[PDB]
Amino acid sequence: MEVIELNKCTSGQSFEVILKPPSDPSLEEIQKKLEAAEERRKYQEAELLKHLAE
Amino acid sequence: MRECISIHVGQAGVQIGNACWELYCLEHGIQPDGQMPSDKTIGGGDDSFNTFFSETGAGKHVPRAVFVDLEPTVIDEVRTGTYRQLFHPEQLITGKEDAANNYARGHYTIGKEIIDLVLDRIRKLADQCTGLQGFLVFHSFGGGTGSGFTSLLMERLSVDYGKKSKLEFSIYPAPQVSTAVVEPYNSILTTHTTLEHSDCAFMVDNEAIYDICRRNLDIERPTYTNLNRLISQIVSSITASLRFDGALNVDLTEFQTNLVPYPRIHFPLATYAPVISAEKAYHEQLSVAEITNACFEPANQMVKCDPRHGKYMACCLLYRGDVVPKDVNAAIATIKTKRSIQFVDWCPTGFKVGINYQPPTVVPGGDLAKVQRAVCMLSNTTAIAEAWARLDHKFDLMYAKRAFVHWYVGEGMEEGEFSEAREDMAALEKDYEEVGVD
Amino acid sequence: REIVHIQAGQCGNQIGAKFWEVISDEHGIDPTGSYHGDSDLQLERINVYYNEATGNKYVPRAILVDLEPGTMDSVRSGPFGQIFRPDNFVFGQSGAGNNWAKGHYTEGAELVDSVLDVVRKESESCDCLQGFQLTHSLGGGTGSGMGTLLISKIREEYPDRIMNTFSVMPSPKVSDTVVEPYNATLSVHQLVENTDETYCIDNEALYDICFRTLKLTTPTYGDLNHLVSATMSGVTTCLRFPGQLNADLRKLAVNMVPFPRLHFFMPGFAPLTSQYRALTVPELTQQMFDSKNMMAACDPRHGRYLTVAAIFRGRMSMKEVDEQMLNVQNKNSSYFVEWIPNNVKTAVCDIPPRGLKMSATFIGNSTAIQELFKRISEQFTAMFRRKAFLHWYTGEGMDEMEFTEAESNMNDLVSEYQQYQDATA
Amino acid sequence: MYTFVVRDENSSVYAEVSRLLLATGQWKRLRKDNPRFNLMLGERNRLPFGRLGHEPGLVQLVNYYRGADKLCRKASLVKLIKTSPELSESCTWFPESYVIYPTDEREVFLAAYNRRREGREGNVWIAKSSAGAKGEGILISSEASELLDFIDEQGQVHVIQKYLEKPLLLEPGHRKFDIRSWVLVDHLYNIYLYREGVLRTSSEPYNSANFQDKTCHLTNHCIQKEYSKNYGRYEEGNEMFFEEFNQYLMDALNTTLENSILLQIKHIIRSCLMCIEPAISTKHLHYQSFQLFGFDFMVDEELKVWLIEVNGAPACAQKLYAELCQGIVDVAISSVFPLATSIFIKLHH
Ligand SMILES: Nc1nc2c(ncn2[C@@H]2O[C@H](COP(=O)(O)OP(=O)(O)OP(=O)(O)O)[C@@H](O)[C@H]2O)c(=O)[nH]1
Ligand SMILES: O=C(Cc1ccc(-c2ccc(OCCN3CCOCC3)cc2)cn1)NCc1ccccc1
Ligand SMILES: Nc1ncnc2c1ncn2[C@@H]1O[C@H](COP(=O)(O)OP(=O)(O)CP(=O)(O)O)[C@@H](O)[C@H]1O
Ligand SMILES: Nc1nc2c(ncn2[C@@H]2O[C@H](COP(=O)(O)OP(=O)(O)O)[C@@H](O)[C@H]2O)c(=O)[nH]1
Ligand SMILES: [Ca+2]
Ligand SMILES: [Ca+2]
Ligand SMILES: [Ca+2]
Ligand SMILES: [Ca+2]
Ligand SMILES: [Mg+2]
Ligand SMILES: [Mg+2]
Ligand SMILES: [Mg+2]
Repeated sequence: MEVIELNKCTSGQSFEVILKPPSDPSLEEIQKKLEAAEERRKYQEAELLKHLAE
Repeated sequence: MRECISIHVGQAGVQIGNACWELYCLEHGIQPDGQMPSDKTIGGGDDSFNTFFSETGAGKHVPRAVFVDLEPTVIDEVRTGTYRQLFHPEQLITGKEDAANNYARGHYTIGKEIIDLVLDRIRKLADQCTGLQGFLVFHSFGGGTGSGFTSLLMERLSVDYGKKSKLEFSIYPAPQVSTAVVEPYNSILTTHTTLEHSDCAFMVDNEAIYDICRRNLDIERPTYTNLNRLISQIVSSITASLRFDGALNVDLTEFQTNLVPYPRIHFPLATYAPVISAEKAYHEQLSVAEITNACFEPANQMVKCDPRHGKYMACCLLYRGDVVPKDVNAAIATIKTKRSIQFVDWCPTGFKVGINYQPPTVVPGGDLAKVQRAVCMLSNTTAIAEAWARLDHKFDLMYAKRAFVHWYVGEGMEEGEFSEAREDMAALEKDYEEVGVD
Repeated sequence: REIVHIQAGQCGNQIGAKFWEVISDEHGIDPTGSYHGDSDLQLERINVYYNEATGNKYVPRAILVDLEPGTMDSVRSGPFGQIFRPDNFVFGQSGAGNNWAKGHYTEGAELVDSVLDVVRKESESCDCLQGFQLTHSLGGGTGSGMGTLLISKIREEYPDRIMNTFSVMPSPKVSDTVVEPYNATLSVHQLVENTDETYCIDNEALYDICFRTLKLTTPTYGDLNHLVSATMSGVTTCLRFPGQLNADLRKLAVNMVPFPRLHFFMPGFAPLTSQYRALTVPELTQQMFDSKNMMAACDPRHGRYLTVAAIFRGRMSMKEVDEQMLNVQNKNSSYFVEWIPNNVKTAVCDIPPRGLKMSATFIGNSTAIQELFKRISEQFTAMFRRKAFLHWYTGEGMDEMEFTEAESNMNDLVSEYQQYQDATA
Repeated sequence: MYTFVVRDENSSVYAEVSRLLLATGQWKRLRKDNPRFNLMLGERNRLPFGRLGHEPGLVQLVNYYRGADKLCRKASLVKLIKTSPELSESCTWFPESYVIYPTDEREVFLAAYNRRREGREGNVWIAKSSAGAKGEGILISSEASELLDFIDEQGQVHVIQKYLEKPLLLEPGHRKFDIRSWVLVDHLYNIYLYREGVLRTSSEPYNSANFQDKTCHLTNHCIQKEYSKNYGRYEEGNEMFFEEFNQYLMDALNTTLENSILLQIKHIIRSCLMCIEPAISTKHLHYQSFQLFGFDFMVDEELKVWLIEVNGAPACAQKLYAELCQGIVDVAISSVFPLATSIFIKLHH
């Protein structure tokens, strides 16, 4: 049980106590999947208004 | 000095953020007007509190914060609250209609029409920063904005600020504070697409906060105001090292270094003590030993789980108030002989301790009693995976019948994202078990 | 977030009228549009249902539709008749003769464009249009045939807006003509496809309640309408009043509709009114869940709840509310599907309905509603197997195939509810 | 009323607890996967402890202690006894044992074996593991490489432990036995020892010479029901209960059962359960646990009691199922969910 890295200031102090030793998608890829979902939405909307047109 | 930008997303994120900044002003002595009498360098400075506050030539200290919600009801109260003139209009960003507790609606449909403007308002703040550290992102798991928009924002922040750190404060869904039945869906979906973009995430289960407020504050049915003021106490103790002089966790990167040996397992468990009701006139003040021992009672954790049946990989102790290093090590020595505290074999069994002498600040008239010393423990234990198991089980029950799925598909999401996000959580669950059980 | 209200036909206009009477009293608006209330939670969300006009007058966002002028002349002379915007009265003179085909295909077609003109004018003045609600019966010709035509046209022009209905289902015990099973079956198919939420108000249940519970030997349509306006006000409480619940029509639809076609709800209300004994929370929650209090003549014990919403009104200990709701769940946990965790939600609003210090409105999405659709389908088939009374419809241009398809779709919905009532975890 | 679920339908004991609870009129059974229960009669493996105590408005109780496996699986039993100061490498009532893998002590085993080598007195041991099902996989040898051969012959870790060569043998018969004591630990960690134990007998005469025949040496109930021809002659089912055994100890050795044996059993039960109490207690937890244990003891000719193993999912003697399962309801269940003398000995601590 040893203390380490004792730093002290006026606001407080810090230290470590050891008890025992041991033993991304690009912007274009984002915008495409965003627009791929938007197209799926408008396909769904087109099929609806076709159905309603029928 | 290096600056930190806070981003509050959705109702939960915004209301928690307003509770945190309220507390920050009380702690740093900033009035609702933005003026700070004790700040002697007018209109500038490199002090540690300026990591969270910029300064105007007129002496106003302005949060480095962005609020964003897809409906204006919540942010409008920020615009008309006690701290109304703390912020500028451009920091508050409103939509017209919200994500209706639909991840897909917040991520895909409504997200796309707002993400560019949010990033542009984030950019205005980052341009007023000499060296920017990264971001602290507040949000709910269950809201459609909190889950769907957050994950899109986090994706784009990794692209626009690839070398800056990103920390989350995430509200885990609890049915007792009114809950949409689809919050398990949104939680998993947002965790999956945010995981590789978040360096450290502090989960707060509303169930734990709710029961603490009932047990220790004797509030029979807590409100969001009761929950958020307690939450901000914890948040403040976690961020106090960023806003005050010190040597532990002075950098957002220190959080990952000190608490996250493996990137995917970046969900430290927070435990806080003491929580004492302000209606108790005199309360026998608890010692260093008694509040430190309370950090190992599940009843004080932000997430209900049993650390005894898992393994530790890191543990930080953040004290506020009258505390001396020797009291701490005396309290740790005794606690170790009495508690089941097993670390992973490939990690040192120890504690990183941080003490700030200023005791906790409490909102005048709030529910929390002033205390002479408090502690927040941040421990990365595999036991938190219990919370992933609960959420994943409910996800599984609803999804087996595809209940409510049509709401997400109808916004342009495909069913495959459901099982893709779920398989990611299945990997995360066994990541935890390989690390923590023999 | 504004809502546009539409009432079509005799039943739709008689029920809609009483709805505007009730809530206009709750929000403190007098029969001339002047607000004379005493609490400003009265007006925090008054824009949801009222347009603010000159001299701070409030005029309902209501469109009144019928194919004959009779009932709408009674509305205009009724108690709150002059509250309504005069240009929103849209009527013909021929009538619909209790004939779905006349309201949907011939007589209603001639008038529908005029209605949509008024709808568009109302929507154009909404800062954020939230959706539409429609009051109508399914057993007549205007509310049923033209009402579903309007819903189809509204969805074409506002495809991304929520459309809800309060739909009165016919019952042989309260019946005007023999063809009501035909008109209801054809209407249900329309609703399955084109509404987000439909509150099924069964005239059978409204009668039984009036007779067996409310002690009225000879129930009139006015007596059954009292219960409907009281339920409608309760169902819309959470949207009309500043509360902790921050939810629009879409959010509530999201939280109650697990499958698109299964959006037909069983409404309920407690206490049943026609008195001074204050009701205790435990009594409110038990009555609320009693089948004798549900306005759809279905036994909830014959099915399983997919979702449940409960809205309490008045000042009450919400701790005992949560206590009582959690206890009804746990004492009867088998009737709530286990593959939708935590599917019972609760809301509270401090302002009670006029005349009662406490009330509770029950909204249930139960698979037991299939009993209603089975009932209608049996009556439909009894005549259709002999093609009885079909000449009234073929003479308006319809073909027998359209009836066969409508019956098949309703028997499909029946089988859908039965699938999820047997489903397990 | 109260609600409960049953997720281990192979459990003789809680099948009877389940049926008695329903016969109370104030307990209702639900389907295994309904989460709105007050009590869980859980599965014995992969019990989802992490989903308990999160149902608003329901106090939840389960019939298993998360973490109790450390005591009821032989490999961890040995490791716990050796490494915990409360029990200590220097522990008198637990036989010399070593865990061997096919954290391994394969040769500190041989060191003690090569010490009994030196003084050339009884060097008999027995290898076994938790994978063995009613008497398969055991094997008793006198020389150590035949056992270690048998060790890696298969792929689950085993324990080597001193075979007690001079057991107390009942007469007439020259017969070995073991004692089973049933212990109930309730939600407050009271330790209740059931007043009624059983002695699982060997009806074969103990023979110190040949260890190959696996019947006069191995105690277990099915082995004697299956591969003993003379079984049941002395008592029914090779099961002697406490009154008979007490009377025998008085007539034969001028002593009592409590004085010569039970005092040591109660000491072993308490020290084992109190050792792990900090690790498994549910006193400040969001759900609570009780559990019934089966302690297996052996007695040597000096009337010294030895712990052999602890069983976390024990069966019971048929004659006492009724009394014991009723005691579970009173002490462990109704303790927490009340209705509208004592058969247990409370071991205070
Ligand atoms: N602790 C806490 N939780 C909140 C608060 N507000 C909402 N929640 C929780 O968050 C969930 C609801 O998500 P919201 O944040 O309200 O939704 P949102 O992010 O605004 O997104 P939308 O669905 O578009 O409205 C529930 O689980 C609530 O328990 C809050 O102020 N404090
Ligand atoms: O839905 C209805 C009838 C109704 C009202 C209210 C509820 C309801 C109450 C509480 C709930 O739990 C809270 C979920 N939290 C929201 C905030 O985020 C956190 C999660 C969920 C649902 C359901 N159903 N709408 C009226 C209406 C109908 C027809 C025509 C006009 C208006
Ligand atoms: N160290 C030892 N010395 C002498 N005999 C022993 C012994 N270990 C076991 N025996 C004999 O072996 C028998 C039990 O072996 P084991 O411990 O493998 O039981 P089990 O766990 O296989 C059956 P259950 O757990 O279902 O009750 C003992 O009762 C005893 O008669
Ligand atoms: N509850 C209720 N039901 C009505 C009312 N008027 C008619 N009905 C029912 O609806 C049918 C008559 O339909 P109606 O609305 O009069 O036809 P429409 O005017 O052509 O739409 C019958 O089944 C009645 O049971 C009313 O005022 N209240
Ligand atoms: Ca300064
Ligand atoms: Ca990154
Ligand atoms: Ca004409
Ligand atoms: Ca036109
Ligand atoms: Mg919102
Ligand atoms: Mg009529
Ligand atoms: Mg065993």
